[PDB]
Amino acid sequence: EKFAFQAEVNRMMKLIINSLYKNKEIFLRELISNASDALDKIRLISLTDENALAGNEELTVKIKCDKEKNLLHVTDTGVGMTREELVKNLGTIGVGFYSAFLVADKVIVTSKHNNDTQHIWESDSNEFSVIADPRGNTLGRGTTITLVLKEEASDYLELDTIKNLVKKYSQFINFPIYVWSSKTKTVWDWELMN
Ligand SMILES: Nc1ncnc2c1ncn2[C@@H]1O[C@H](COP(=O)(O)OP(=O)(O)O)[C@@H](O)[C@H]1O
Ligand SMILES: [Mg+2]
Repeated sequence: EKFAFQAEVNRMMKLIINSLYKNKEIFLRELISNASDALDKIRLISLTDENALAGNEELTVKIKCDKEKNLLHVTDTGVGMTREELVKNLGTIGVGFYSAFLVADKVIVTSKHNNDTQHIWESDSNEFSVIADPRGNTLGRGTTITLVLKEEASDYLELDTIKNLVKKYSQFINFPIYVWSSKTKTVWDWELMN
């Protein structure tokens, strides 16, 4: 259940944290980029596999802010990852996934792939672990990237910073990207960004 990062991964992380201190908001582009890629794979999978889109019927990317908990979630209904995939793809080696540590003290990755049960991968960057999601299969199919934001990144909880950023990066993504926001006597609901 517990693992150490490959030596190259530790170097990547430090290198990222050091050569990108200026453009931290880049993390959201990378994550939105990975969602889009996971959505292409299931889509390609659904060409020769009529069952492939069973666990979930939609192909989207939904982002929600949670202040009280200090969290930021990025969920896609792409191919998702198996337990073995979470361990190889996120523990061994275009900034990438680890750009998530530019704004987070902790990174959690919940993922459900058609060929396995929903798991959770977690890391504070000094090590990581994969466990079976005791909450069962709640995603259907896909991945949720949850970031435990650092103190200085708290401005990424404000729905306006997220929206401005999401629109820029949701420009070339051929999939609907929503942001759970509010309206005015104030109800919360998804808001398409692209
Ligand atoms: N949202 C996601 N859904 C499925 N797989 C993902 C997701 N995010 C990351 N991955 C996996 O992690 C791997 C490494 O991600 P990343 O660092 O962005 O490099 P890249 O996307 O260039 O391969 C991806 O190739 C993919 O296998
Ligand atoms: Mg990428």
